[PDB]
Amino acid sequence: DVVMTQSPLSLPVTLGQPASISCKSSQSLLYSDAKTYLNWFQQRPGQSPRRLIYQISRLDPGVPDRFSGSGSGTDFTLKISRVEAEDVGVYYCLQGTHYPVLFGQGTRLEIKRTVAAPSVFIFPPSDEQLKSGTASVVCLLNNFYPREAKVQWKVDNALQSGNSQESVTEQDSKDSTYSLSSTLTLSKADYEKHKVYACEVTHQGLSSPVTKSFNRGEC
Amino acid sequence: QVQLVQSGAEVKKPGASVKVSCKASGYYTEAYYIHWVRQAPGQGLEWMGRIDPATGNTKYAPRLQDRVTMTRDTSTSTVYMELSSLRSEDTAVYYCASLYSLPVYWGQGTTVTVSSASTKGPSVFPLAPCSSTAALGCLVKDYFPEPVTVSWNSGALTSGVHTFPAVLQSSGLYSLSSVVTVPSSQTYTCNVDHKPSNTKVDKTVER
Amino acid sequence: AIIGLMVGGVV
Repeated sequence: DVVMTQSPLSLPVTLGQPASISCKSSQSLLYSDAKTYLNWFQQRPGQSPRRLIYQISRLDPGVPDRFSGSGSGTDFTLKISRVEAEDVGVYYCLQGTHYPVLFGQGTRLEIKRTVAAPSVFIFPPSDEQLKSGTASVVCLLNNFYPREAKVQWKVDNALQSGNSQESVTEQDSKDSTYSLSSTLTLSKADYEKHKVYACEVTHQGLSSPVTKSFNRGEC
Repeated sequence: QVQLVQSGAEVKKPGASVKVSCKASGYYTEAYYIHWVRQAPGQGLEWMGRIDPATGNTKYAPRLQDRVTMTRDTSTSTVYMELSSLRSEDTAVYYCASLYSLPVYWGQGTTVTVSSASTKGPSVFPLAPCSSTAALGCLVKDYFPEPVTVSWNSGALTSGVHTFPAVLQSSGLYSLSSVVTVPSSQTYTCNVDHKPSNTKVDKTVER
Repeated sequence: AIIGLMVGGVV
């Protein structure tokens, strides 16, 4: 099957810089006319996808001049001459020449800023939640960059795994930061057997892990 | 010029089948091939197949051929897509679109959730520190299905607000947190709305 | 009839 290889998968770009995305097919997308059905699509966060370009280089209506397309046969490039915050999202090629129609794997485009270490906050469970059988404890990592971060949960110094879950924001258009939230779930009986609850955070912008904790009972 | 209108949100159980419709209208609706595309959470766009409304002839993505069917009704200029043997990785947004035309005409998206859970409105709990820049928030726990919408102070508070994507718990129920940064420098109420269960909660959080 | 009906593909 024709195979589409988009490159790179993640594209952090300083505001105002140009950027390019590469798409390579396993065979030519030239069809029996002189026409080549390579298209480029964009999806911004929270929106429907839209086509940017059709037939390699032709702009769809509504698409600003900043986007341009090039290449031929098996090799294609999408250029953005000057990156704005409204260009944050995922970009896909789509081959329409050979069965089956096929999207590339996507290139995530984000804005690059200087490395910023998260601020960490820890929240014990509400006494209201406790009145119902479960304890959720929450760690917040606020306003950090780049997106990668690691949260390690400890309960009286036992490292927890398999019982947390986490979630990350879309990039803030203002400061280009991310925030993250992690929740540790315990039964109430387990929650009540232990004293010290900690979340230990590791990130590029921190010389050393930052740890926040509380003592159940002093709360 | 064509306009595509899809059927609404669906909740189905594992193993079952789902049928999504796409009503076409405009001049010569029969001349536009309708495609289906989907986007699972985090995942890339995946092309599922096309139907030619003229003849009813279909082409499918090979990974899905055994499980999906595309059908047409010419009197009602509607096309249908049925995905059988649903598993949880089929939970996603499904679009119909005339991908071949200039411009592409899109449906508005239909959300499909694969799950055994039944509808449940959320419990909302406060996120407050134990004891310059403080933080507080809301834990909107154990609801199903998505979405829930959250705001603070009926919308007057927007600066420093972060509402996170929902996570899906082992129980099949979703959970999310919404946090705000305030100065120590009065009152903060998070407004939570969950239309599938017609639930609305206004939770005031202290400190 | 319809202009630009098949500019995105033939498959």
